[PDB]
Amino acid sequence: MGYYDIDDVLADGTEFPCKFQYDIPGLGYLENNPGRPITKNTKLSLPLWLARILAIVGPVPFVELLPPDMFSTKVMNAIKTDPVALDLHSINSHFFSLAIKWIMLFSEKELANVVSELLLQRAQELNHHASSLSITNIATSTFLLKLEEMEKEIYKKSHESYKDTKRWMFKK
Amino acid sequence: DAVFGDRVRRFQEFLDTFTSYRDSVRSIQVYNSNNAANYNDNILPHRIIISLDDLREFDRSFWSGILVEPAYFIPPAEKALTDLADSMDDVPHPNASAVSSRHPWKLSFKGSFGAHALSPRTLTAQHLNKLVSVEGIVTKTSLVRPKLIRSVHYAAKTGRFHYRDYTDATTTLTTRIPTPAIYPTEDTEGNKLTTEYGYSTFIDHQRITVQEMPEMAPAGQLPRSIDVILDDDLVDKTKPGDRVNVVGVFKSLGAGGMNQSNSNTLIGFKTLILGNTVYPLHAARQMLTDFDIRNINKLSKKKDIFDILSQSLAPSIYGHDHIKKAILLMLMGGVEKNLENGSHLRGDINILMVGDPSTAKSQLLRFVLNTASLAIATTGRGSSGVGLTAAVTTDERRLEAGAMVLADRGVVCIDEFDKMTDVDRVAIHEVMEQQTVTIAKAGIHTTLNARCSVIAAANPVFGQYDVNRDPHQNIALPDSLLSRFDLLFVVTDDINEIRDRSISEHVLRTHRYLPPGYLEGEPVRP
Amino acid sequence: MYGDLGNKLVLEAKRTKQLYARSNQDVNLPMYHEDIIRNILKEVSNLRKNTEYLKEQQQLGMLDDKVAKCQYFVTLLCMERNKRCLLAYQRLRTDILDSMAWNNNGLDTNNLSHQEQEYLKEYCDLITDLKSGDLVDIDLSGSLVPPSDVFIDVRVLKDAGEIQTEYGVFNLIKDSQFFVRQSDVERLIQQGYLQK
Amino acid sequence: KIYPKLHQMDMDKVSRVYADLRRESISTPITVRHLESILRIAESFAKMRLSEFVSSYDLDRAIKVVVDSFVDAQKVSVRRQLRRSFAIYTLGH
Amino acid sequence: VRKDEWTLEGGALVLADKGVCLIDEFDQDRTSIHEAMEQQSISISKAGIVTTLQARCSIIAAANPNGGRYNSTLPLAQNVSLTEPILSR
Amino acid sequence: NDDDNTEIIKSFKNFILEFRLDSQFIYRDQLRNNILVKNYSLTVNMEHLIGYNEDIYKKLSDEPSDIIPLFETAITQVAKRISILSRASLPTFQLILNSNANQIPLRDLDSEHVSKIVRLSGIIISTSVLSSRATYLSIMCRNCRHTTSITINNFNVSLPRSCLSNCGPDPYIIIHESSKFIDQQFLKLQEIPELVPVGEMPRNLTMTCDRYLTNKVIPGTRVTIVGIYSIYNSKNGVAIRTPYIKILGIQSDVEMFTEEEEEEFLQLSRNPKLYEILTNSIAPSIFGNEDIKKAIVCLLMGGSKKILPDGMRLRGDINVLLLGTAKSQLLKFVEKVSPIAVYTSGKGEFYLEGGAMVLADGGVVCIDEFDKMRDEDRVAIHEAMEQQTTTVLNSRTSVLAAANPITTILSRFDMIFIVHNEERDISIANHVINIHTSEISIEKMKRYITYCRLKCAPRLSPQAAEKLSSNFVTIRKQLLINPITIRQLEAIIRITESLAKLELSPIAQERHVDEAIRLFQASTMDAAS
Amino acid sequence: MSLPAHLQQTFSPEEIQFIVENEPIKIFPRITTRQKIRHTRWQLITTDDKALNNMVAMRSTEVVLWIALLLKQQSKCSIVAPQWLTTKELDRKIQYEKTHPDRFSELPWNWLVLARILFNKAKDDFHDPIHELRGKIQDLREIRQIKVLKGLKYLNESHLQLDNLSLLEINELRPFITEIMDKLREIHTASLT
DNA sequence: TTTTTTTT
Ligand SMILES: Nc1ncnc2c1ncn2[C@@H]1O[C@H](COP(=O)(O)OP(=O)(O)O)[C@@H](O)[C@H]1O
Ligand SMILES: [Mg+2]
Ligand SMILES: [Zn+2]
Repeated sequence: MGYYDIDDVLADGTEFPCKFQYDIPGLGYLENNPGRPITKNTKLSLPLWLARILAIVGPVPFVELLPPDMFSTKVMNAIKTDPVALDLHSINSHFFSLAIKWIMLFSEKELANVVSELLLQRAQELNHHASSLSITNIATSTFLLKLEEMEKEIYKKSHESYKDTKRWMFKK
Repeated sequence: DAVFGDRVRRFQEFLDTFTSYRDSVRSIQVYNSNNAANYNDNILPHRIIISLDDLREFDRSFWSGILVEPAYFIPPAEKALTDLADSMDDVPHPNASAVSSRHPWKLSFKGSFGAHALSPRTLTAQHLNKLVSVEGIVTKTSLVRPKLIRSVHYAAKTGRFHYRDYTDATTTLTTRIPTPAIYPTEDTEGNKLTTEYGYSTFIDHQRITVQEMPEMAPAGQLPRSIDVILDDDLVDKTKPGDRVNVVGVFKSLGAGGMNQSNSNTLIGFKTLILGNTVYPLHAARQMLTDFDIRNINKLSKKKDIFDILSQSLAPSIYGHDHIKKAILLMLMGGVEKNLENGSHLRGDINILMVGDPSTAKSQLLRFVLNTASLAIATTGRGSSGVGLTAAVTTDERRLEAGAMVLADRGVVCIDEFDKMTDVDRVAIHEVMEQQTVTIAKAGIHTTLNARCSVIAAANPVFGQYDVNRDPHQNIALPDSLLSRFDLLFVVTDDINEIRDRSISEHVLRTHRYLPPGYLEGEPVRP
Repeated sequence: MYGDLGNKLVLEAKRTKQLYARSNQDVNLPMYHEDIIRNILKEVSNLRKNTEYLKEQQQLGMLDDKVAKCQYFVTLLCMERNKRCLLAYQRLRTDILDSMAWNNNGLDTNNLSHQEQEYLKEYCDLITDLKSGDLVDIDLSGSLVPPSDVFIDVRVLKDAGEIQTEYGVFNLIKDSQFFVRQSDVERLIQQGYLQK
Repeated sequence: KIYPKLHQMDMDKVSRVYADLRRESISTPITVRHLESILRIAESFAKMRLSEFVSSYDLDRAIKVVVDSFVDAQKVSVRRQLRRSFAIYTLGH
Repeated sequence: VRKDEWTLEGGALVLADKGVCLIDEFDQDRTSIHEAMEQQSISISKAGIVTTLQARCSIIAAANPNGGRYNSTLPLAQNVSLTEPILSR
Repeated sequence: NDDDNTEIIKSFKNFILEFRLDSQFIYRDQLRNNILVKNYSLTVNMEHLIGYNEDIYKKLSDEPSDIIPLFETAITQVAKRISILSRASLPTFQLILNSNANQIPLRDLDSEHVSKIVRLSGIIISTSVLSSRATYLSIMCRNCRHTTSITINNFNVSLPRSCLSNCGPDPYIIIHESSKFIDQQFLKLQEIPELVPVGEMPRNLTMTCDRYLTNKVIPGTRVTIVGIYSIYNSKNGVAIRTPYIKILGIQSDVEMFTEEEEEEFLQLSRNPKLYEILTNSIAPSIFGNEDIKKAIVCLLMGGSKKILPDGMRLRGDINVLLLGTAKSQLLKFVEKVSPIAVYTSGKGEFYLEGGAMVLADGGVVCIDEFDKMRDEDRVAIHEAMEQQTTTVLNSRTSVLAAANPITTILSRFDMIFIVHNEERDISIANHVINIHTSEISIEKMKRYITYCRLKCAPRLSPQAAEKLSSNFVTIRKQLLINPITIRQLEAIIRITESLAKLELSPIAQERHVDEAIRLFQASTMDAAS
Repeated sequence: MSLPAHLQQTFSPEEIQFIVENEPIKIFPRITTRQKIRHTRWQLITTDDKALNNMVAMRSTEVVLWIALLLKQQSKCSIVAPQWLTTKELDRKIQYEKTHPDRFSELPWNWLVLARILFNKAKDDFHDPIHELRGKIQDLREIRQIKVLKGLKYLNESHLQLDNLSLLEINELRPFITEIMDKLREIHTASLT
């Protein structure tokens, strides 16, 4: 990821459920109440960019990352059952990149395997759609709608490549 | 055949993989056995909900076969389940009927259907012969009804029993030669038979119409609906107007015009969903966990917890703390005694406030409605005396159930009750007082439970309650009805600059509320 | 939270990036969100004041080892997050400005911040410095499309009068067509006078 | 066969006449529907004499007829005042 | 709408196609005229089939003022019961 | 015979695999793409087929019922050849046609057109629900148990009566499980209103579509259709057979914001007098009525609806009351420009629902005269608007009240309003003359308003909060020394939200409060009348 | 920025064209530049000049493709069809493809682009019926695309082996394949501690 | 449609 990567910044903006392991004062503003002091075991969802570092530092870290819904057992079950049908966009805009960030934060091999599967399976149909140039179908429309931001970007790129190929090839 | 037995043993292996299924089966078997033991005077049905994901993981091939070709996988699966149960089951001293019962074990699935998940409108012929699930609201629930499946017959003069089973499209996923549906009258040898009812086995057949969700219903389109053949335990698991998701095998039937007798042959085959399991969708009944019960117990330890709970109610609304407490008690209701002689002792509370326009009394009733477990919302003009209590309907002529009949053990609320027609008010009198409704119109004498709690709202006779004038002057309702009714809360507006500013700030902060996820300019969706 | 304003700013940056990319033709960049930047800067200044007061309290030693540790670290992290957001937005605008410079300037000032306008002017100066001197023989600002066609027929889209050429003169007369080598009139085509 | 053609030059006088009628309605209620009725009945006048071009006389008869149909309103209230106001618009020529 | 089978039939107002619709004795008829006068067409959703029938026909009306001898006092509209929209159209 | 059918199939295969224009096998590519999206169906232009060879087109016209299935089989074979590697299944493909030739009016259709590929158009009046059609069947013989199957087409068969390896009169039976079926709809079409002869009932006719042609349109939609004039022996006259049409193809006569739209809306916001431009833009023909224009803007913009954690919701739909045809034109314009609206001045297969007002949701609901409107009594509107509400009205729409002729419903409605320039009257007369013989487009306001209400959600600023509190308490105290209650305060707050939403400010401003109270007073002064 | 985004990580079809024209090709000159032992000269730089100044009418020779096209735009040159561009050759390649579904045929790395160019500006030279050649090329394209999809089915982090895939197809599929490989590698690496 | 208690 690039320090000036828009998508990276936006993904880092996304917050995750977390819980404190210390009762720090003068931090209630995190709870939108600067007057109040943070308490130990305080279940708070925090920005990824922040939550990450807070998890790193602390030994007992100052905060714990709770298992987010996007990586809930239900989510993996749905992924394994049917990757394509899954509306990754609904569960999150930047699900993939954030999953990679999670795996980097915690080396969760099974999660990586599931993500790799999902990626390949959905990429197959993404390529099918992008190649099916119209000489906006509803099927590819819904596939796009379920498409994630990164998936959307790659689809746009591939579709443009195919469009240029056709344009230069069929036409002078 | 060979594939069928192979699938049977494969599902046996699957069951072995997750003892939880076998553990639940044993719990069912032991539970029913102990129920039968010492019956001073319900039995768990032989059915299991196997997690679909478990199958997908243990053997993706079998899982896919089930989802796509249920007619060829579910049968052997349930066969294996029944065999495992029986072998594992003790089945001690089974009754003669139990011997002939052959009561098998059914299967069911939970969640993770993916594409197979659908909706009545989104259903498609392609899905035919594939296990699928859909969601909708139940309508036109057909009545329960028995259905012959076996015709146990005793061969008199020979001392023997010759049973015959019966086939139907609904009964069996796979297509089979239809049974003649004729009771064996005489033995194939020639000895006359006798229909040994009871020993012969029957099943409960039900038909229901689940329609697409009106919320999902596209504009200018009548919501499509599909029928589900509920059977056995599945029968009577719902009723009309029940938003529910069901799982079944979407199946085709009939000749669809293909029959020679058909002349036009411009018709299509009939289709149905042999529901295997039904999942009711309240979105009701609240749920509790031991941790929550302990929290409640500790909370009761708090002294003024009554006050805390009352304040928790209508937090948006301000100033009616006493009315909030009254609503709290009402929701708690009280004890309704009923003497052995038969006398009925109302234990329910009724709450009503005469208030100025925009007093939020209507808003307060709205809050009580939504928070209530089971409530009935209506209004003076919008309500009808028969519509509120009951209306004799031509249907044999039946009796339509009014609001009071609905939510009989729940609560009810009325807006602008003062505006209610006095005839319907005297209609209410009996409902509320006797806690029951009786109708003898159209030559139909009837009596109905009517113990639902009632919380009306009204504006004074003069719009603004004149404290100078008598409450009787300010109240159009007869004192009998008032005395009939429980708790009169006269709420009056006042220009108390301090109080006016208090509520102004309250409402301003209310409008300033922020969804934690959302921000400024982001439209939604002590 | 402090990061909310940066999130809004980066959302605007993403929107403008998609604006430029989706539109095949070059699009003038949107207005600089001076208000949002000023608000974020005010937040940063407030965080600076908070850090200074936190150091003061550390000299007071009010549970500094843990409380001041955490508070200082979180303040620094929020400030860094805001820094990154502002940097990303500004860099995206800078890159689009560079694209504009290369595309046309080598060949909407109000929307640009005065710093942005100065930077764009400097970038144009730099480009003209590059194409001037060594490597001048090739026109870096020239089209990146390969010159497949030696000769192209062209119809003057907009009349502009006669124009000069190394060895000729072209009379730009509305609805008049010319058959001339592509290279000679490529600049005019880029200027929109010439069609096809 | 007959499809009257409205006389724009005359329709200017029609405009100012309708404005006068509006003023008097404010004095004591005309509508654009009245203008359209005047136009339609002028066309009908043209048709009765097989005129595919509406003439000023068609418009004069239309004005008189529509003004009368307005007069039928409010007899004892204003009939006399309306009569005095429109004696030239409806009967004057 | 009646079985032919299942079929609809038009109405007298519809039957009037550029033809004067003589009528008098001025309910449902009133709203039918309303829709007719506003636009010379007849909308209908009978049997859940929304559609319109362009009458495009002239109309002629007659009646007794307020069901009695005309009254010079009170305006013509007051001398009748027709809604002002009806009168204007 | 079968050889000739194979020859026709080969000819169509050659047409598909060879028909090329310029340098593109348009049909080959189209088939490949349609397969790529799993849309197993091809569309063919008749002109193209004629160009390839007139003979095939003519043969098709002669016997469409049989030729078409052969063409679909050819399509299937070509699809298999191009999408699945040979020596290394697909369903029958739907064939779609487009003649684009001279039409035939619905009424004109008669015996002459029987079995002929017809080309026509109309407006679809109704749409049935899809039904099963057995493309393929699995068939068991009842006694000897001989397996077999049938492949049926949706053109021009019945279960065989003979054993085919006495066994019985019809020993065969259907195995629904192995059998395969498709979807089939039924649509009814009426002649174009124009096409209707003088003072004649509009003729009507019924069709059937299947495969991908299913669910392609909705009732009340003008469309042009191509199909074979067909007749079926309805079970419902001697030698009289019911005529229908098999839909070969459909074309729609009538047939979200991009970067440009959002940019335009942003620039509109950049404008300082944008609100003033709007007010100038609503019903320009209705000169004056400035407060009316302002209230129209507010109502069109709605308000920041909020749901409290306790659950109780804050309404966002403002409701305005107005008090001849001037207001009628105003409401007509409002509904025209409104993204969604319901205009009605009070005049207003076994299924029943709520009244017309119930069906209205979102958008707006306008009524020219409440003083005239009394259907279902006021109380229905009282509930439907105050509460936004088996018999529950789950609708949420702003109500634009208006009544030229002269309480509780006034307490319900948020704003209240009423309503000589002779020169504008002259101008209007001249406009009528011409037709008989800032500025912003209605569509532009529609898009802008919907975009804003979709994206914005203003919030009262704290300073605005104190201003509102002080203003309300001061008004009430002034009333005391001389009624404004929480209803009016909520109305003012929602007006302020509407103003901020116009400015797209995520937060409000005391400017919005000032303007909102100014407007609300206008309702107050009218309320005085 | 000095390079448009669409050019950032690939070549547009036009660049593919250009690189193709950089190649030589058989041609039959209709002019005789070769001056007899008994004058304007080319004198090129990026390519040979010896041949150009020795053109002899109806004498086969090689020239860089773009020069050949320049002359062909005039009547003064004729472009000799490459041998692989022959009905026999195309049929043989098709049969090989059907014989070896796993593997691609050994077509010239620039077969698609070269064929398109010749078809557009060399229809006359082609001895075989041009329509048949276009059709066979299209069929080869279809088969190769199908095999491309089959190979995509096995996309993996480790590596890929396109083998005989043509340059045009490679440029067509560059972005998708590269991006997918990048994401997969990112995921797997993140899994690594 | 017409006649018809009965309820709404
Ligand atoms: N004391 C109060 N606290 C909070 N809100 C109030 C209060 N009094 C009035 N309101 C507001 O006034 C609005 C209108 O009240 P409403 O339910 O119409 O009163 P009523 O039923 O007396 O007409 C409600 O939305 C409510 O929020
Ligand atoms: Mg109320
Ligand atoms: Zn047989």
